[PDB]
Amino acid sequence: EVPGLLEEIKALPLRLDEERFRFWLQQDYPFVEALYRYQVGLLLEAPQAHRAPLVQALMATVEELDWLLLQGASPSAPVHPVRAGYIALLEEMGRLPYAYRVVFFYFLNGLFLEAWAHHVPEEGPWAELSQHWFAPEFQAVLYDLEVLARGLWEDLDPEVVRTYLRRILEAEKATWSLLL
Amino acid sequence: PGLLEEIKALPLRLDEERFRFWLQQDYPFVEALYRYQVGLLLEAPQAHRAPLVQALMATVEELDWLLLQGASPSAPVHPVRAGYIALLEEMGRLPYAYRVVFFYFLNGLFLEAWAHHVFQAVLYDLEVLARGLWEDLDPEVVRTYLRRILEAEKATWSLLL
Repeated sequence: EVPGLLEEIKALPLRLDEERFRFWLQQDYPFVEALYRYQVGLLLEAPQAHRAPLVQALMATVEELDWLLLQGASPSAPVHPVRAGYIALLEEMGRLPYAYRVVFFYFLNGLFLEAWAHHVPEEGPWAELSQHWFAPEFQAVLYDLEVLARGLWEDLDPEVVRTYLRRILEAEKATWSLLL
Repeated sequence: PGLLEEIKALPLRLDEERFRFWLQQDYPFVEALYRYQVGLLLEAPQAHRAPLVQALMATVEELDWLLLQGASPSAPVHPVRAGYIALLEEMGRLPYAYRVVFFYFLNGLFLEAWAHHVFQAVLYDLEVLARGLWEDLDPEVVRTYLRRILEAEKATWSLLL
């Protein structure tokens, strides 16, 4: 956390609408599939001691793709350039060393939860929705991921973490602004 | 095509200590099955994922277990196992359809021989998947590999002779 970008996304003058939001969720399929790919790449390098949490996270991503399918999504469909650039970001981070990727995967999730909790109302039908998009053990797994990233963090160029963290926040700001 | 039968017999020395040892040096193989399984997820369609990630999870757990009662992650691999790990790695270079079928066959096989000489819902899901893909694959390619697999499993249990 360095610094201001997060508060930006939050400050967004968004107008949450059921149908309008539902569409926004369905248009995230290409990105969730990319996340799944990225996650599989972690399991390919993941040491034994790290596997348990990563396999649980994959499980959640998979179920999420099922939920989007049953919710109208279509794997084969034009991807908004904003989401396409975000998808390339993941693949790009897929190139980085294992340790970097796991810290970034942790960051990504933490950021997803943060942005959602702020903009998505808790009250009515939104509660139901939110309690479908996030797996029950999302935050349980997240904690296990934090513990991993917290150790992996140790020795890795903090300036490299910044350039990428900043771009991830930017890609997030772009995908949320599509709700303006 | 009858190779299973040969495995079934094997007047194996069912000693405990000899078995605990035989189990301990199975980590490399199981670690190989792990990589083999991650390779399945890297090509598996959204409809096959659920049962696959479930099996992967089982393998991970199986590894932690092997770690409990000994088993050295870093340890010279018995040539027979080494050869089997080589089989998997080769089968890993095959099309996805053949790999899921072969993966299903492998587990049903392990369970087979283990029940004779010595989760099940996941095996059920693998059954459905594999069986549905068994349709189109070339019977010749599945013939040679299935045979290799049986020979590999025969060689490994024969270490208990």
